[PDB]
Amino acid sequence: AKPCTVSTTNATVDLGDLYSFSLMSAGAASAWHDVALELTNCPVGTSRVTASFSGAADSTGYYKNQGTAQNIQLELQDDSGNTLNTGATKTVQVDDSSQSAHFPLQVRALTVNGGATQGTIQAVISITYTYS
Amino acid sequence: ADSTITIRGYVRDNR
Ligand SMILES: [Co+2]
Repeated sequence: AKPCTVSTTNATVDLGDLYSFSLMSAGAASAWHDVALELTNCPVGTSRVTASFSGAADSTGYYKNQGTAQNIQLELQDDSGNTLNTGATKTVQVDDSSQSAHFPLQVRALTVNGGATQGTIQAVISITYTYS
Repeated sequence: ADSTITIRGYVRDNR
């Protein structure tokens, strides 16, 4: 099927400042932060959009922090609590009243094993769309 | 490729 227009080229999640004091214990984490991916002007005949997610993972399975803080990871979920680690896909239905599609996702930082250290948090997740 | 999610923040240690 024909591709939609990708309205969301770029989407930034600002997790703010986390404190090593607060991230001493395993499983400590930031709040979830919403991030949306939007597609518009889907051709007639396009009824489903699949997003494929890719980014560097560490040995915890979650996304690697590519900033300087150690012992912290990034987690991407859908709207329903499902983890979308690298290689995951998600499919949504095109809304035929507007011929648009959306991916309501959420991101947080977490220290899987505890002991996050001072430094930056930086990560990027690439999305490729397929259509049917 | 089609979209990029950028995640940014900081871990501060004031000890
Ligand atoms: Co916040």
